Amino acid sequence: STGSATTTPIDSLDDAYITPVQIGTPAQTLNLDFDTGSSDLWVFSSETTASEVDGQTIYTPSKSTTAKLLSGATWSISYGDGSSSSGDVYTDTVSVGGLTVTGQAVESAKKVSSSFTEDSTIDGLLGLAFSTLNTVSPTQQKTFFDNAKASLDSPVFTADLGYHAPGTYNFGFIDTTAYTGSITYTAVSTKQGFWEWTSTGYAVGSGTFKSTSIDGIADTGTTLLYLPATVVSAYWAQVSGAKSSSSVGGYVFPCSATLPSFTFGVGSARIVIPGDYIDFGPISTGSSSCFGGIQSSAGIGINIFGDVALKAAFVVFNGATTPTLGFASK
Repeated sequence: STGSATTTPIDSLDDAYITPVQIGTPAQTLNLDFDTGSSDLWVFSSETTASEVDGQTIYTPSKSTTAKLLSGATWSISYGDGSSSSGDVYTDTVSVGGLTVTGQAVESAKKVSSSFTEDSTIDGLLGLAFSTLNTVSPTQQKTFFDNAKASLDSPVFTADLGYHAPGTYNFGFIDTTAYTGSITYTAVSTKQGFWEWTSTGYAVGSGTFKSTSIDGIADTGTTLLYLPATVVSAYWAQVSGAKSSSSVGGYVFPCSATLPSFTFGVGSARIVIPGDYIDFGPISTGSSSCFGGIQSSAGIGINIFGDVALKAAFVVFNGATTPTLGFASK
């Protein structure tokens, strides 16, 4: 089997992407944030504290003939940005782009943090990291991909995120029309539960390539590119007037600037992030100070190849017995 679904930016900055997901019988379609950095499929629901729901579409398990309470199971998650959610668990039928999993754990939120409430466009998350990170207790549950894997034509999914435009998540096949040149594959460590890999270096603009190992995670659920302070300083030093602002929470730059590109290495191959991808716009409405899309990972504890990086590539998440990651230009 295969599936193919379009993923759409939630706003003009590509702060996140939403993908429609069918849950239950009859189908209830919710727009979920596909997140290769976590492993829970959780939704706003009829159980979510009313004051914490503000415009989201909810899953109502009592209206699904295939929903079953997973008795005794609870979940609770906290994300790198400080947001969180928790609740109980149902199993139900879940379909993405024509690919159907029966008995998928659907984690129903009883509580969500303010960041989730305030984002009307995201109805929940669909985790695509390794199932070892799933938070359900006392019986850990599998991700949608892990459940689908054995049925797929090939045990893979791909992320093809757009810049200020829709893109695609495919399951079970590689669309050879969706990228240019060849796909370069690179080793993955699953030791921390992430799609963790080592980039071979970077360049800033038309500058020379610096060969250096950068361990990090491919994370569709993180907006920005978070790299070591040395790398980030080298990038922003090429932008007149750019500075790290403790008050704002990262590097800012004059909105009048033209940003250089940023290149990262995948083995001997190179992925080029155009400068415009690194512009996240005014820090506040009407400001001439703009927020940068490349930020320091210092104090995160891990480097994160988030959407800024991934949307410059066609990315293969290869879930074979020994997982790997593939990157192609597009």
